[PDB]
Amino acid sequence: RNLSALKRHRQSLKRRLRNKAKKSAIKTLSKKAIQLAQEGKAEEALKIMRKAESLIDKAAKGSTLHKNAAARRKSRLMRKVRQLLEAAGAPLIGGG
Amino acid sequence: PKKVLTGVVVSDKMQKTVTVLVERQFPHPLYGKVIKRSKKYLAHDPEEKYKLGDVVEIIESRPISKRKRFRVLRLVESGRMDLVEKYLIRRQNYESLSK
Amino acid sequence: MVKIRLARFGSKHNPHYRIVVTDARRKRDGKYIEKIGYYDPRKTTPDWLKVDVERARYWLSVGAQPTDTARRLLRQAGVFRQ
Amino acid sequence: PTINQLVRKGREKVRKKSKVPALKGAPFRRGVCTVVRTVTPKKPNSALRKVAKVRLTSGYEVTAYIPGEGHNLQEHSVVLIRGGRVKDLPGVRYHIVRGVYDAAGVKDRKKSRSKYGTKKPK
Amino acid sequence: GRYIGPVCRLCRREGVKLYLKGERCYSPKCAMERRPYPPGQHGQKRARRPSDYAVRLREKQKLRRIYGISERQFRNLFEEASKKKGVTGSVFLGLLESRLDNVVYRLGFAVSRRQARQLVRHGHITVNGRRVDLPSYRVRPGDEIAVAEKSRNLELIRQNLEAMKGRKVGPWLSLDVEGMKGKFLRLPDREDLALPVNEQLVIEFYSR
Amino acid sequence: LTDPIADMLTRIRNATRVYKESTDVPASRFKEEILRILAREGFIKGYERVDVDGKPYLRVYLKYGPRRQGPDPRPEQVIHHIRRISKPGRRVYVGVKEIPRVRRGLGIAILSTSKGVLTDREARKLGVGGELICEVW
RNA sequence: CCGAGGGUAGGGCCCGUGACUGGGGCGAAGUCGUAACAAGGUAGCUGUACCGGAAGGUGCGGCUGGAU
RNA sequence: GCUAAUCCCCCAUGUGGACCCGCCCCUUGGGGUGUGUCCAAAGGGCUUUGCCCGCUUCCGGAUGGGCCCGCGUCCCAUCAGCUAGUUGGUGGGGUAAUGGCCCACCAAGGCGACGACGGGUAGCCGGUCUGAGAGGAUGGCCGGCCACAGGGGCACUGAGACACGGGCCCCACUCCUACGGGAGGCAGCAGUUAGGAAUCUUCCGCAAUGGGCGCAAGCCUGACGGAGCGACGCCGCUUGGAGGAAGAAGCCCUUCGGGGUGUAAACUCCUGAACCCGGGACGAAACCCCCGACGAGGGGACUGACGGUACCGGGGUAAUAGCGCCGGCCAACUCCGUGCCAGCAGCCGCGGUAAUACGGAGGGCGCGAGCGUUACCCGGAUUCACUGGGCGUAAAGGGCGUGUAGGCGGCCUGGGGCGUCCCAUGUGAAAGACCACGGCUCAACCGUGGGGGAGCGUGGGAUACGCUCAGGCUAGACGG
Ligand code: SF4
Ligand SMILES: [Mg+2]
Ligand SMILES: [Mg+2]
Ligand SMILES: [Mg+2]
Ligand SMILES: [Mg+2]
Ligand SMILES: [Mg+2]
Ligand SMILES: [Mg+2]
Ligand SMILES: [Mg+2]
Ligand SMILES: [Mg+2]
Ligand SMILES: [Mg+2]
Ligand SMILES: [Mg+2]
Ligand SMILES: [Mg+2]
Ligand SMILES: [Mg+2]
Ligand SMILES: [Mg+2]
Ligand SMILES: [Mg+2]
Ligand SMILES: [Mg+2]
Ligand SMILES: [Mg+2]
Ligand SMILES: [Mg+2]
Ligand SMILES: [Mg+2]
Ligand SMILES: [Mg+2]
Ligand SMILES: [Mg+2]
Ligand SMILES: [Mg+2]
Ligand SMILES: [Mg+2]
Ligand SMILES: [Mg+2]
Ligand SMILES: [Mg+2]
Ligand SMILES: [Mg+2]
Ligand SMILES: [Mg+2]
Ligand SMILES: [Mg+2]
Ligand SMILES: [Mg+2]
Ligand SMILES: [Mg+2]
Ligand SMILES: [Mg+2]
Ligand SMILES: [Mg+2]
Ligand SMILES: [Mg+2]
Ligand SMILES: [Mg+2]
Ligand SMILES: [Mg+2]
Ligand SMILES: [Mg+2]
Ligand SMILES: [Mg+2]
Ligand SMILES: [Mg+2]
Ligand SMILES: [Mg+2]
Ligand SMILES: [Mg+2]
Ligand SMILES: [Mg+2]
Ligand SMILES: [Mg+2]
Ligand SMILES: [Mg+2]
Ligand SMILES: [Mg+2]
Ligand SMILES: [Mg+2]
Ligand SMILES: [Mg+2]
Ligand SMILES: [Mg+2]
Ligand SMILES: [Mg+2]
Ligand SMILES: [Mg+2]
Ligand SMILES: [Mg+2]
Ligand SMILES: [Mg+2]
Ligand SMILES: [Mg+2]
Ligand SMILES: [Mg+2]
Ligand SMILES: [Mg+2]
Ligand SMILES: [Mg+2]
Ligand SMILES: [Mg+2]
Ligand SMILES: [Mg+2]
Ligand SMILES: [Mg+2]
Ligand SMILES: [Mg+2]
Ligand SMILES: [Mg+2]
Ligand SMILES: [Mg+2]
Ligand SMILES: [Mg+2]
Ligand SMILES: [Mg+2]
Ligand SMILES: [Mg+2]
Ligand SMILES: [Mg+2]
Ligand SMILES: [Mg+2]
Ligand SMILES: [Mg+2]
Ligand SMILES: [Mg+2]
Ligand SMILES: [Mg+2]
Ligand SMILES: [Mg+2]
Ligand SMILES: [Mg+2]
Ligand SMILES: [Mg+2]
Ligand SMILES: [Mg+2]
Ligand SMILES: [Mg+2]
Ligand SMILES: [Mg+2]
Ligand SMILES: [Mg+2]
Ligand SMILES: [Mg+2]
Ligand SMILES: [Mg+2]
Ligand SMILES: [Mg+2]
Ligand SMILES: [Mg+2]
Ligand SMILES: [Mg+2]
Ligand SMILES: [Mg+2]
Repeated sequence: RNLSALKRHRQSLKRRLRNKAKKSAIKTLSKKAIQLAQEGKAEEALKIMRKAESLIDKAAKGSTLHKNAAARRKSRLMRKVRQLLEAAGAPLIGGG
Repeated sequence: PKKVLTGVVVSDKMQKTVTVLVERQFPHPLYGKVIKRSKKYLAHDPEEKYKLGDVVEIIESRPISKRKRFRVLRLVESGRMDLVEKYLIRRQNYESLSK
Repeated sequence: MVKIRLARFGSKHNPHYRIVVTDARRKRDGKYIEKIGYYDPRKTTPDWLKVDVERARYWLSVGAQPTDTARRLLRQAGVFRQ
Repeated sequence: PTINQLVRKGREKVRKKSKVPALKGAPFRRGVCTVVRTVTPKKPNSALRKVAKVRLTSGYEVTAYIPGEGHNLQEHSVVLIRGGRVKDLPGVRYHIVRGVYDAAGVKDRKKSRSKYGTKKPK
Repeated sequence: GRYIGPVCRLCRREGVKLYLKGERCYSPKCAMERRPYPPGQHGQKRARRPSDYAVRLREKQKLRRIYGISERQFRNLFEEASKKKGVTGSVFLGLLESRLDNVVYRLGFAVSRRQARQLVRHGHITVNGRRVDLPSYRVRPGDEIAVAEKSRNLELIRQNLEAMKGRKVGPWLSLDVEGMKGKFLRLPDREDLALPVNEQLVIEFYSR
Repeated sequence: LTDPIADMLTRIRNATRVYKESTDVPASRFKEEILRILAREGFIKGYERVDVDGKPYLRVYLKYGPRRQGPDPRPEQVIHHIRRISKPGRRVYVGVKEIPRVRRGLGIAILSTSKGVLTDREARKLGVGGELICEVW
């Protein structure tokens, strides 16, 4: 009727709340920049995409994201903005 | 080494994928007689360049799909429609083994 | 981590350890990477300890960590000498 | 047969049929007696052989020979049975083991007493 | 343990003197002189042709009853001889003669193998300087089988070694009387013994 | 005909049991290389390449033991036994390590190897294995 | 959205069990007849068919593993 | 509501890495480089312009894994047809990562007598048991791998789990309760109950080896090391040794003379399992401590559950024997009793008034702290026959053709080298097995060494035969 396993569980929730919070923003700020790119609206898309890049890697600093998950998440974020902006171009500002 | 096998394209009816029919001979582990056995392989053809009767070589590649684990390597011989006829006659003969 | 360990053999009241490099999490008498010697803590026979020192230096050089008793059996064999 | 037939069909590994199926792969099986009676044997023997119809812990209900001179078994006697037919009592494929459960040993036995649940006397 | 029963009925059944008593076996009182027929009720009834399984069983009991050894060990030692290099008959005999209690008897420290066994089990015999109280201990070429210091001043081995001064022990052996020690030089060849046994039949016995 | 080699092993077997002077075999190169073995090893006096009704054959000259005494004076055979081993229905290949001795060396084994047709003693000399064609003694 | 499972409905396989019913094996000295074994007193066997307390009988065609 | 930090965010720096678009090498996403953007942190202890444990980013090593492929892997065909995420494609989601793994749409595919699908059974291997081998049988102990943690579903935290002694939910069951409500998961170690022919101590200690955390002293460790019960198994040992009569008594047999148990006993002497006394272990020298340099190398110290056991020495009592069997197979026979009864029986068979076969007794044979029995595996069984069988009458030729698949195929020349043969090389873990040697007094048990393969990966080679391709022939076959 006890353990140090109960402490590992109390901690797992402090981290779960923290990991879910970071992923929510990553998906929000990223998708936000992909809609903006489709409109394009390039300075606005790229000004947001960069904060989506920053949040991604800042998550890989710890346990929220593996290095490769972030690098793959970054790869698809940028790749979608390129083609989307190829229609109705003008990439200004710059981020690639 | 990536296993490399040689066989014949028995069916090209798919997109970017052919069916390569490979045979292999070996002695019976007890009766010593050499016997043939066969196995079909779904091989990748991204250029849809291979047709029925081609005698191709496949190389053990990374998964293209479930069951697709070989890429077609090189054509060795074209037009062996005699072998595909041995295959189809065998399959057609199966309706005669019913109840 | 890789560790340098004594995997007991022999029989009841009859110890005979093998000088072995094995994973830290492998069970004591389980499968090991290499056998680099042996040991007879009672010294009942003329050569109770033997060590392939050239090999024990390799695993020492590549990462493996000894035990507080395996270490004294590699120092007793002069793996650490100058 | 031709070697090509052996390739196609092989050799059939024969299977053996147990002689003690009520035992369920065990050396012995406990049961209780329903009918304890005598039975006459087949040609060319004549006698009044004592058997018991035993209902087993394996669900089966079989007949079991009661060896030796004299017994103490009746209905509701707990018993242990062993493998062993009686060549001349058809359908009796088992023996009750003497000196176990409610089968007494054999009184005044002196030879082979181990085969009759009889202990050693002074 | 070993057979601790009457011993003359043994020779009587086998039909040949098995020198299993020491002194008594050389006197007219030996029961093989007086009644040389099998013991029990039917000994003096005239024998029938025995089966060939009987012939081999009898040769194999003779050999075993010579050394007073249990069938388990006698069969154990047979199987080591069998799987050994080549000639089984010689090796079974040599491994039999390699037993310590037997060697004590061949050296003359004891007058009978039964007594020899007791000289060992009571510790009175050492091997290369250590008390070795095991009847089945395997003596090998080189060892020195002696009498213990706290034992050499005991009537039995004194008298026994006395009559040994008059005896000439087997070639494969050595004996220094008065020092009460001997040496096992080499395991015997085939003809080193004239054991009343055809060991080839003993092989035939177990090959059935 | 389905096994020209077993046919020749059998033509000779049947010819020696009636003590015929010779027996003709349909001619082929592989059969020469086998009769080459049989002659050099003493089992036959030899052979010659002949022509029967226009077609190439091989007249094999057989050999027998001395006339014996008793009932049945018929002489002991020089080829006691000549038996197909590898057959069209089951090929038999032995590497060099598992080449059989035929009758504790008093008989021969003819095999086909990538160094030619050899006897068992010839095979281990050249250190090669092959297809066990037949055993003879 | 998926989702353990719960519910409704309809199938398939297997096991056990059932008044009664079919024949089967077995069981020292039951009742009936005598089909087969000798040409077994109608040569036998046979597929089929029909009949009869029971073996069996008879038809058709077939076999000799049928006698003189 | 207050509050600390190796907890948490922001800025900065960018050795560096990541990402996107370019070019270069390479060739599946491998490596380079340039532009843009993006991401680092934590401090603590002592003797202090100095070390030590920690921290951060990147590279490499090492170890541990994930995934994919060839091949091998049981019974029923009285299971013959199976398939809609089904098979492939495009896009995407997902992950460390490939993939129908997941989603949308597109195409109409995928599989199967070389046994698909279904039903049955089963964890698999190193090995074990048998066997002349071939083979058969088996997978407990030990080691490797997998699978599960009351029955299911799920994810979270994390390098790593979809986690036995973690979390959520549904179900079945059980329990506490103050009756309002709450709790649990022994297939961990003991132990209980039930089932069963049947399977252990609610023991001791972390001293050793090993694990976790720690600078370290150390702490935890039912892993483990040992102790306990069980002839369950194997091995070792004892219940005595020598002497002792033409031979006690008792018992059995007898032709009534005698024969047997039987040197067996008694009895004489000798030794001295047990038990009594004393001494008393190896397993344990490292970590730490000193000098040196917290190194190398020297030297010092403490620590034993098992155990006051093994063993050593000294004393010292003749000190458990039983079980099966005696008609043939198959080793060992007479008397009585019984009278197809009572009973025996692995098979053939014994018993009906002279039973070596039932029961007892004497005697005898085999083993011996065992001996018998039952169950099951292999062998004998060449009785599934690859080694190594058969089919006129013993069981066995399809009623007969025709023909699909398939198996098999004449003579000569050559090209290849698939089979096949050879050489080299990698793999074939440890344990086991086998041989040599050694340690427990021996042995079982155990250490150390040695020696091999088959099978597969790779490199080189041979080309007779089998294969293939090509060319020629006419003896098979077919036609005029
Ligand atoms: S006394 Fe005679 S019968 Fe008795 S054991 Fe000695 S030799 Fe044998
Ligand atoms: Mg949102
Ligand atoms: Mg990370
Ligand atoms: Mg012990
Ligand atoms: Mg591991
Ligand atoms: Mg009778
Ligand atoms: Mg009951
Ligand atoms: Mg009662
Ligand atoms: Mg009996
Ligand atoms: Mg005596
Ligand atoms: Mg044998
Ligand atoms: Mg045998
Ligand atoms: Mg080979
Ligand atoms: Mg559902
Ligand atoms: Mg449902
Ligand atoms: Mg529910
Ligand atoms: Mg009447
Ligand atoms: Mg009639
Ligand atoms: Mg009649
Ligand atoms: Mg008639
Ligand atoms: Mg009549
Ligand atoms: Mg008729
Ligand atoms: Mg009529
Ligand atoms: Mg920054
Ligand atoms: Mg799918
Ligand atoms: Mg879909
Ligand atoms: Mg569609
Ligand atoms: Mg196949
Ligand atoms: Mg099941
Ligand atoms: Mg199972
Ligand atoms: Mg055999
Ligand atoms: Mg298996
Ligand atoms: Mg098991
Ligand atoms: Mg589960
Ligand atoms: Mg449970
Ligand atoms: Mg479950
Ligand atoms: Mg659960
Ligand atoms: Mg799991
Ligand atoms: Mg856990
Ligand atoms: Mg638990
Ligand atoms: Mg509630
Ligand atoms: Mg609640
Ligand atoms: Mg709960
Ligand atoms: Mg218990
Ligand atoms: Mg019970
Ligand atoms: Mg510890
Ligand atoms: Mg404890
Ligand atoms: Mg007298
Ligand atoms: Mg007398
Ligand atoms: Mg008397
Ligand atoms: Mg008398
Ligand atoms: Mg003491
Ligand atoms: Mg110590
Ligand atoms: Mg006594
Ligand atoms: Mg017996
Ligand atoms: Mg016997
Ligand atoms: Mg006899
Ligand atoms: Mg039996
Ligand atoms: Mg009478
Ligand atoms: Mg009579
Ligand atoms: Mg009588
Ligand atoms: Mg009997
Ligand atoms: Mg009997
Ligand atoms: Mg009797
Ligand atoms: Mg014993
Ligand atoms: Mg058998
Ligand atoms: Mg035999
Ligand atoms: Mg067999
Ligand atoms: Mg059979
Ligand atoms: Mg055969
Ligand atoms: Mg036969
Ligand atoms: Mg017939
Ligand atoms: Mg016919
Ligand atoms: Mg028909
Ligand atoms: Mg054809
Ligand atoms: Mg062909
Ligand atoms: Mg050919
Ligand atoms: Mg090749
Ligand atoms: Mg190997
Ligand atoms: Mg190995
Ligand atoms: Mg060993
Ligand atoms: Mg070894």
